[PDB]
Amino acid sequence: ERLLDELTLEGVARYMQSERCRRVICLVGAGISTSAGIPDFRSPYDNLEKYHLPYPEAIFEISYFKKHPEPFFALAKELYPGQFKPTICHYFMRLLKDKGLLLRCYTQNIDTLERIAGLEQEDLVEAHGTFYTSHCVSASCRHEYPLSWMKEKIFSEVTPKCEDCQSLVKPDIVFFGESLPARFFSCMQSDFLKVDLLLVMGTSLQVQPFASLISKAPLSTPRLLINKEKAGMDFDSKKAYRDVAWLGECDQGCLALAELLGWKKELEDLVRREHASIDAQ
Ligand SMILES: *C(=S)NCCCCCCCCCCCC
Ligand SMILES: [Zn+2]
Repeated sequence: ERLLDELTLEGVARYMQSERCRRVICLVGAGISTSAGIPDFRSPYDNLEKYHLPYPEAIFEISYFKKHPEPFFALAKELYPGQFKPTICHYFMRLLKDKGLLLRCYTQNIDTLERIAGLEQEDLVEAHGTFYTSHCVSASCRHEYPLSWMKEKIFSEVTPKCEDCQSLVKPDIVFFGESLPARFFSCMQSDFLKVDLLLVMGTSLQVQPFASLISKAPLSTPRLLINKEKAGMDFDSKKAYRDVAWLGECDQGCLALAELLGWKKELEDLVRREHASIDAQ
């Protein structure tokens, strides 16, 4: 069926305000973190030269990292953010949580900003893993290390290693060439059964199998894309009925949606308070 009265941000807002919109899933990527100063890599190269990679993308590939971990950790030093302050978009997802609307946030990002914004483990599928924890790569071992320990090793420019077994310690991130975490598949099996809206923000759905999540929702479930560009989705055909694309920066789009929902002040207050706290730390 068609649930939206209009294929626009305004039509989505009216639907969200209605009794029909009970469960929302967010699918998010690099675009929700760019205003937090988190690097994108969707469409950047000169910095990489000094490492002498076989090809730029090799720095995010598991095979190469295994053979030569030095480039990755040096790039992590050089691009490491000075602060970890979640964006308006993160805080909008916090509002969905607080208002009992957020069923789950599936994230491609590894920056921990969802957690910092106050989404709990239960609310999150960290599809591409996280920096929040790191593990020794040896199966018979798997010593866990926190971020505090991890960055100290990144800054000192010495490869992080397990003392116990001598082997490498890897941030719990999913490199290209690595299979995704179990939680991604277990959650995806049931989260999409009764979902009322997908909010797809800051991703062009370029990376598989994350991109396949959009097709798991019922045919009637509206899907809103907030992104720099259009990215399964039918926004523009004569058969379009449920997909809406709002093109721009994620913070601008979330501000616009919050304004339509009457949440603008609540959102602005939350961001202000939370940023002030982080600044004080
Ligand atoms: C897949 S889309 N995401 C996970 C890729 C893992 C590689 C991340 C590169 C991080 C290097 C920059 C570090 C900044 C702290
Ligand atoms: Zn170990």
